[PDB]
Amino acid sequence: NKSDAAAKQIKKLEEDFDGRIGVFAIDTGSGNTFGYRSDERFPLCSSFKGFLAAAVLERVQQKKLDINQKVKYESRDLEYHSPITTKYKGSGMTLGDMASAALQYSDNGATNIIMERFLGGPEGMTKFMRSIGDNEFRLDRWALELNTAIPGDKRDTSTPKAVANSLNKLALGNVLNAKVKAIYQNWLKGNTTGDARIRASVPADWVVGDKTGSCGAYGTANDYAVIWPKNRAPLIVSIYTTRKSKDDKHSDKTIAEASRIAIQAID
Ligand SMILES: *C(=O)[C@@H]([C@@H]1N=C(C(=O)O)[C@@H](S[C@@H]2CN[C@H](C(=O)Nc3cccc(C(=O)O)c3)C2)[C@@H]1C)[C@@H](C)O
Repeated sequence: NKSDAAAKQIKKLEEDFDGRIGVFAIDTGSGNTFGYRSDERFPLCSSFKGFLAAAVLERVQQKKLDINQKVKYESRDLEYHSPITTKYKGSGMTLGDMASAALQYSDNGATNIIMERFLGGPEGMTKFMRSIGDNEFRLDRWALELNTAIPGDKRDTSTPKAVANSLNKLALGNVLNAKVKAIYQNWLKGNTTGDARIRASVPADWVVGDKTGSCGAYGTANDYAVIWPKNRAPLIVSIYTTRKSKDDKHSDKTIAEASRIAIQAID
């Protein structure tokens, strides 16, 4: 009945802002889960940057890449919303810095560069997700072109469930060895675009790592988080939403509220 009451509350929340909410949440302490629309498809927007960063660290682990190698891009015309890469245009960035910047500031320039030189583009990102047993994730287009969030379009979609499972394998599981996993968590923990989402839903002495996404279209926005509650097993929370009309803006408070709902469902 915990589950059944959670679902009523998500459902009321989606009708209220005239839109569509997708939730999956995991207490690793118990295996307890809660999903609502947890197998429907939802645009990734920038949220794949979170996986992007994990792919880089996987390649560093494998020694196909060096975390401190210099990534020069001085001639590039940087994509809109590259606020870290603009500042190092002239001098370059270590790979590690570039990849965390993609993660923690949603730096599109960092993203496309990484996906063009190191990752095999959208298909290689999809390949990485497959390699950890994610059959839902698909990235189709490059950083700026994948936020059309057309209802019914499968390009650049995953499912809340897929997203959470994957976050679990990557953040908490055994995809990354100990040293590398630690860095991945630190990167998540320092994300700077997520204050009004899953972060706003948890006691202020919980530690959170997250990656957001904001399509700017169809009011589409998402967050997913690893949460370390005070003296208990980590939780995973995955929240995706969209809305009925192209012109609708996203809702931080809906994401925040749905997170609170999801966390009580599994608590
Ligand atoms: C991908 O979805 C997308 C990026 N990534 C974002 C994200 O992770 O949320 C979004 S929006 C996010 C909210 N603040 C930051 C920021 O750095 N700049 C900014 C720009 C306009 C308004 C505000 C504000 O009022 O705080 C903040 C961005 C972002 C659009 C794109 C690049 O595909």
